[PDB]
Parts: sequence; structure tokens; C-alpha cells
Amino acid sequence: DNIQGITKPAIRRLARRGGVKRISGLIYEETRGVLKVFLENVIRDAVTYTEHAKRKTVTAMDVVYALKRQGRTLYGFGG
Amino acid sequence: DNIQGITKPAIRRLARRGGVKRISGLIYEETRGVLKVFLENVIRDAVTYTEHAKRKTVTAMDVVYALKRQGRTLYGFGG
Amino acid sequence: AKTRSSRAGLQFPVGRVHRLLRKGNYAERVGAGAPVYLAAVLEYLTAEILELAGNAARDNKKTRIIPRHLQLAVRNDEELNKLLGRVTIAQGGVLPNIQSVLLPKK
Amino acid sequence: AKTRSSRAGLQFPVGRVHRLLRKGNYAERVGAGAPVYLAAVLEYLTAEILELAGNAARDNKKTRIIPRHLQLAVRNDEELNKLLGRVTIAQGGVLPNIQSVLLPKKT
Amino acid sequence: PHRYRPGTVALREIRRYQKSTELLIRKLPFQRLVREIAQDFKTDLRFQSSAVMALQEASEAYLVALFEDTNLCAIHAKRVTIMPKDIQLARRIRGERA
Amino acid sequence: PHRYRPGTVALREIRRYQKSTELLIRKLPFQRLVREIAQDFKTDLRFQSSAVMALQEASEAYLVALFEDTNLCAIHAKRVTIMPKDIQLARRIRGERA
Amino acid sequence: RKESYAIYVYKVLKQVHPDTGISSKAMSIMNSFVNDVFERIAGEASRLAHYNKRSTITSREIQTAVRLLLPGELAKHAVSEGTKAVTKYTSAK
Amino acid sequence: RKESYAIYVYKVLKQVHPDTGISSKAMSIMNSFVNDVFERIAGEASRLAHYNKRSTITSREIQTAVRLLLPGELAKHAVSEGTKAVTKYTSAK
DNA sequence: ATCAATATCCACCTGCAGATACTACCAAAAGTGTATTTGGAAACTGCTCCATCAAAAGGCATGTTCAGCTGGATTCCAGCTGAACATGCCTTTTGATGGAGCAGTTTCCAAATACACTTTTGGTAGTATCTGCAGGTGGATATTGAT
DNA sequence: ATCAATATCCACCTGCAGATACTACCAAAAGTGTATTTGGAAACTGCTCCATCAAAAGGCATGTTCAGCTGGAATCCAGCTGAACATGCCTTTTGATGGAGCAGTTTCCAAATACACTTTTGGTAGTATCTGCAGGTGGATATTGAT
Repeated sequence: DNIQGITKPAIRRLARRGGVKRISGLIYEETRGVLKVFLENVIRDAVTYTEHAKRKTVTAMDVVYALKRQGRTLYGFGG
Repeated sequence: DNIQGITKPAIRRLARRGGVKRISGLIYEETRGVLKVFLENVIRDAVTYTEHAKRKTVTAMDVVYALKRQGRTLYGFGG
Repeated sequence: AKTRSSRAGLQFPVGRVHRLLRKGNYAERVGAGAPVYLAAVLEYLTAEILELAGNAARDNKKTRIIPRHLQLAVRNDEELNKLLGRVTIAQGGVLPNIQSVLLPKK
Repeated sequence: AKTRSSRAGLQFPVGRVHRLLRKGNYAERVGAGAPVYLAAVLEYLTAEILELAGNAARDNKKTRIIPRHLQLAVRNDEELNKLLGRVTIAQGGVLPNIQSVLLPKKT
Repeated sequence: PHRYRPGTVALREIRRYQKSTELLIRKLPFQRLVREIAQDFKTDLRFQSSAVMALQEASEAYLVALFEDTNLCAIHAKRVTIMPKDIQLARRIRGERA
Repeated sequence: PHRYRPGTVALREIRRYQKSTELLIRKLPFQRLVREIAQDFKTDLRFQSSAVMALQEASEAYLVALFEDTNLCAIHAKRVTIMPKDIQLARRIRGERA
Repeated sequence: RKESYAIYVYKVLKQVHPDTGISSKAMSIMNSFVNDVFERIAGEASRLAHYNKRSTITSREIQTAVRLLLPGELAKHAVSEGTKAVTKYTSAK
Repeated sequence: RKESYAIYVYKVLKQVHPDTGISSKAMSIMNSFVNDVFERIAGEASRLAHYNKRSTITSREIQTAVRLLLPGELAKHAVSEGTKAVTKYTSAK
């Protein structure tokens, strides 16, 4: 049950960078739900690349290739 | 003028298809401008594809290819 | 000499597809299970939409499928509607849908 | 023997780029001026961004460009920001911005 | 003297138009608009009836959906009337502007 | 004693966090989450530090980017407190649901 | 010569709904639909191969592709239909 | 051996800003930038060429790509440096 | 709850726009058989780096209290937006209709490919010594909130 | 405005992680030169379909009056949520073992390419007939809105 590892303090910090001044009580669970879904979607694609490679190790390129498929391109890890 | 040719009645019809029930007076001028930007962005590439092909006629394909790279794929006009 | 589409038990042209994969520039080489596999996949997906679209037409008192029917078939199916999420079907219109709060006060 | 890059008066490797087009499998053939042109644009683009990042770094009293500087440079420029709007730069952060309506009191 | 309460016909127009698929913008005015805009990128151009037909089919489609999300924004404001700022918010969240 | 009025520290914090670039989620908690979720898809997987690190860079990048659209939705509602339906209007208009 | 999947579409139509017809415009949309999916799949496959330093685009590559591209249930079946045709084709001279 | 554009970016770096360094972490981000754009352009070029039944990617292909892909003012300047370079390269052999 | 005005539905009908059909014609496509070629699966293995464990410590999460001020509920009213006409201005049809220029076909030459060889180089592996700045510190200046 | 509490700032600085400097080795990369092949521009032009008219029809956009009802404002107050505090856990940092598995390299055959010859087919064209359904007429009935 690690989704609760995203402490209330962390989500509040993310929101401050988002420029949010006041956070409602229910935003904490709503957010964990959104993160779980974002992650679940990226890891699927990433793991699909890993399996296809016949590898047992999810590499950083696999995550990067997975992100580019979601139209969420990342820079800083070999592309 | 021409962008002004897109009448209030047509925009009301568009909005209606969209499910809008009440339309503020300031919406019409705001709409035409959003529309003008759409077309400019789209035609600009349709024309670029045209020129690249040494033609003086914009072909349906030219527009489809344009819409495809704007991420607005359209089915029903070949290709 | 029977055709590959037959051997694979398919309608779609396993041959046309193969030719397209080459002339399409996707790789230096192309296996043979590939044009077959890919061909089968295209057919299935075709059947899947046409099926729903027929329905749409029947349940509309019509025998001839038209764009409206393909639009209602796709937009009403979670799977397909996602596959074509950023796709616009010419002459399809939109799904009948009015936000609850806009209905007569009643 | 002069390298093709010099012949073109460029820093970016016309030879390497030409190689990647063939391996990239983008077409049957690849004309000699394709890589030349492409490498030319690649250089201009990295210069245009490094120029802005270099300044960002100066405005922070730093002398070595890190990722935050790349981020500031791209988000502050209307055009680079459009070319990389679906791009996320690791360790870059975000532009300082606080919706007005959230600022205290009045006057 | 018969008269429908404000909003009764509009609601009736909604049902009517979500049933049809016809283009809702007038063809000749639309073509004029396109032709004029195009002039800005290249003098004297010709257009296939179908290339304009495509253009119109895509932009009407575009506007409709923007109106859909715009409506969503109005409602979130606890209003029923869509307004300029409702379109602004919708477009700004979509990445079309800021 | 002395205490800042409700809202002052929040701003201090926005200014602060918008000025830094470090990750805002604890490292280990995050990894157990990635490992947990991957496993529920394929067992016996392994991750490169950097692979775990890329996901976090992305994840935070995505949520920060989302809280902003959310924040705009609150304001549009003449509020300053983001609520769940704010995050939902944002994700719906973004084309991630409905 | 202008190619088009329009006639193989027509054949598929009939196994599904024999007494159902299809309008020209509709047939056009359907062709546009087949070409789209073709490209979207082939392309993702092209990519896979390159990521793995491979010159060949095999059914192995097309399968993973369909998995990455198609949603839940759709992909499941698309895979079976695919593994079927490849097998029936390999086990037949 | 893994190729990078690092030595070249650095060359360009010392041109625009003579006394500025770049962390390896940022050099990495720049390397992804160059490659991203490389892929985007070559792609448009690849596709641009198909819509015309052409089998060769020439500077004319690459040039339309840059216009289609790059925003206004950036593209205007990008197209110049590009021609200027080709033209120069042409007049030497 | 009753009653007049309308909109809306449904069953039936007719005509033509466009779907269906029989037949021929053929260039490009797809199947076939043969000789050369090579991608990338195997199998053995070197060595990178991932999972793990031990440990100390203090940063930071947690749980609580308390009251500031936000959000939600509520009333209210001026004025904007919808409905309904009156009215005529312009989009639409469609048929004709020359004619621009898209698309077909023949030409032939600059330019790409293929291949053999030499030569320059960017990447790495081995060490080794600088250096920009993170993070600690002290103290003068600036913001905030109670009065 | 006065002022006491905190945060903010910045000069000042030291330690070390990360950047910079050399020396080597070298396999792949990039340049040179020649013969061989061909994609696509260029000039010619048939005919497909686009820009223009003519030209009443009446469809439908526009100006206008009127009042329903909504959006914006002003009030109020329960309690939600932010700030500050105590407290102690678990994450971060350091560090090293053992070995899983990723990645290099050599061996080599099952499948792919390259041709050439042979047979099939899907697209283009006429030329003729046929059918789903759009659009029109009623007449019934549901819906709306005033009483």
C-alpha cells in the first residue's frame, strides 16, 4: 500500500510549485488517485518495451520511450 | 469583412450542437477570432505542403496532411 | 497457386500489405509473418467497427450505413472511442447529450 | 582532405548526420545537401538556446549552465517554448509565477 | 398571443442540432474567409471543392468541441451563460494558448 | 507570541518552491510505489536507478503541471482553494476523461 | 491507379451484416480508418526494431506494437486474431 | 561505443558565450534536444517525401520540414543558416 | 385541474441520386522457382550494477490545538439575452463553360549508389590535479503583524 | 507611525564533487577516387474540374421591441483549513558483498533479398438498371404555458 507513501506534506509541496495557495481536504486522495493512474499507464508501456527486448531489467530508455508515446517527452536520460 | 461573414446565427447553431443554452453577447467576436487562428494555423501548412509540390491548387490531401500534424486527424477525404 | 490471404484465412490482401511495408520505409527488411499478422489485425478491427455501425443503422430503421452510424458506433464504445480520440469523422455530428443542470427547472 | 563540415563552414558533423539519415531509414536515397542543411539547422538551434541559457546563468551570478538555466531560457522565449511545449526538462523546475488574485490585501 | 419561456427553444434547438450532421456555417461565406486567409501565405491559389469541404468540416468540428468544454467551464462557475473568459480558460488548459 | 496570518506562509512556500528544482517527493517512498505497481504487471522485474529517477521526474512534472490548470479552475470559480472537482474539470478538458 | 481497401471492406461487411449496405462517403471514412491504423501500427513497429538495433520488422514486432497501441480488450482479441492467421498460414503449403 | 553531440555543442557553446561552462547534467539535456529535433525534422522530411512519391530526401525536403515544424521567426532564421550552408558547400569540389 | 397553441411523431408515398451490375481491357501486382546473401539466434562469459544489508542521525512527517477567514447559503434587482416578428439582402442552385493547371508520358543528364582503400577521429580507458559552488555562518536589512 | 519578531539577504568561505587536463590505443568513421545506375526535372498537352456568370427563389440573416430570469452584488456565519508545536520515526547517506543479467564475440543456418519468368487481379470505363431513403402530406398526440 505504498500509494500512501506520497505523504500529505509532499503533495502540498507539489501544489506550491503549481502555485496553489490553499488546498481542500479531499485533494490528497484525489491526487494519489491521479498519480497512480499516470504511473500505471507509463510503467505498462515501459515494461512492454522491456519484455519485447527479452530483458528482465526496466532501463531508463524504456521509461523514456514510454513517455514519448504518451506525448510526455523527457530530456536528461539518453533522450 | 469576411471573418465577419461568419454570422451570429451560425455561431449560435454551432454552440447549440455543443450543448450551450445561454450565449453572452461578447461571445461572437471572441469566437470568430478563435476560428481565424485555427484556419490560419491549418491553411499555413496546407499551403506549405502545396508549395512543396509545385502546385497552385490546394488539394484535399494537402489539408488532411495539415490537420494530421496539428493533431486534428480527419477521416473521409482520401489517404 | 493460392494466395497468402487465403492461406492465412483472411480477406485483406496479405500481399498488398507486404508491398506497403517495404515501400513504406519502416525497416531494411520485413519478415513474412508480419504482413500476415498485420493484415489479420486490420481485418478484425474493420469487422469490429462495421459490426457496431450496422447495429447503429438497424436500430435507426436503416439498412445503408452512413457516417452518422460510424460516429455513433465509435463514440459509444469506450475502447474504440479511445483509439480514435483525436480523430474527426466527417459528417458524423455529435452524440446527443445535454448537461443535466440545463434542463427545465421542472 | 577537408571534412564536409568545413566545406559547409559548420561545427556540427555533416558526416555523422548523413550517416544517421541512412540508418534512420527515412527514404531510399539521401542527397548530399540534405545532411548539410539539417546539420546547419541543428547548430543554429543549439546556439539559439545556449545563448539564452548562457544569459539565464549570468542573471543568477552563476558561471556554469545547469538544467534550471535551460528551463528558464526555454519557457521565457515564446518560440522555443512552443517548439518544446510537450517537452519536460529533468531538474528544470518551473517559472516563478503567482496568480495575482492570490496576493494579499490591496493597493 | 403565444410565447415560449426563455430557454425553451434554445433547449429545443440543442436537441435538433445534436440530431443532425449538416454543416452549420454558410458555405459561400466560409469559402470567402478561407480564400482570403490563404492569400496571406501565397498569392493566387486555387482550391478543390473537397479541400474547402475538408477545411469546413474540421473547423466546425473544432468549434463545437471547444463550445462543449467552454460550457463545462461556465457550469463550473455555477453559471449557465458561456462567456469570453469561459473560452479563454478552456483554451488555456488545452495548451492552445498559454 | 507572534504568528503569521493564514496565507502568508503559503506564499512564502510558493515563492520558495517555484525557485528550486529539487524533487519534492521522498525518494524511497516513491520507489516502493514504482516497484509495487510494476510487479502488479510482471513479476521479477529490475530497475536501473535512473529508470526509477526518470519516472519521478516525469511524475512530478505532470502533477505540478496539473495543479496549475487546477488552480486556474478554482479562480474561474472565484475561489482560491482547489477542490477535487477542480482537478476533474482540468483533466476532462485536457482530454484525459469524458 | 488509385488503391483503396474499399473492396476488402465490403467483403468484411458481408460476413458481419449481409443485408447491410454502405454509403460511398462511409466507405471513404473506412478506408481512411484502415490507412490510419496501418500507419500507426507499422510506425510503432518500425520504432521498436530501431530501439533494439534490428533491421527486420517481424510479426514479433507487430504484436508488441498492437499491444502498445490498442486499448485493453481490443488488443487482447487483435492479438488472437493475429496469432491465428500467422499460424494457419505457416501450417499450410 | 556511444555517440553524443557533446563535443560539438561545447564548440558552439564557446562561440556564443566564451567563458561559460555546462554541467554534464545539462549537456545531457542538450543532447536529447539535438536528437529530438533531428528525429522530428527527418520524420517530416521522410513523410513529406512520400506524399510526393519521391524516394530521395533532399535539402528541399529538409527545408519544408523546418518551415512546417519550426515556429515563425525561428524557422526564418533556420532556413537561412541552412541555405547559406548548402550554397557554400555546393561551391567546393 | 382545465384548455389553446404548437411542436413532434409516425405511417405512408414518391422520385432520383447514388448504389448495383454485366462486360471488356490491361498495367501493375502477386505467386513461383532458383541462386546468393546475411540478420540475428545461439552459446560461452566477462564485468557492470542492481538488490541487499548494516548503521547512525536528524530531517521531516504526524497528530493536535486553535481561531482566521473562506466558502456556501441566501436574498435581491437591474439589465442582458431570448423569443418573436417584420423585412429584404444575399447565398444557393445548376447549367453552362471556357480554360488553368493537374496529371500522363517521353527524355536524358546531374547525381546517387556501389565498391575499393587510405586516413583522420571521436570515444574510452587510465590517471591526476584543478575549481565552481553548495551549504554553513554571522550579522545588517526587510517584511509582517500587533498596536 | 512605532515597533518587536522573523524571515531575507549577502558577504565570506571551505570542502569536494564534478569538471578539466594529458597520454594512449583504435575501431569505426569519414574522406578520396571510379565505374555504373537512375530518379526526377524539363518540356509538351490532353482533359479534368475550378473560377465565373446568369438569375430568379425564398431561405434565412438582421433590426427591434419586450420582459423573464440570470448574473453580480451584498450579508452572514459554521467550520474548514492553515500555522505553530511537540515528538520521534524512517528516509538519507555511507559502504560494501555477492551475483543476476546485461552485453561482447564468435559460430552459422533458417529466412530474407534479388531476379526472372508466369499467371491473376483490382482499378478504370463504359453503359444500363435498380433501390434506399429524403422529403412531403396527414392526422394523432405529447409538450408547453396560461389560467
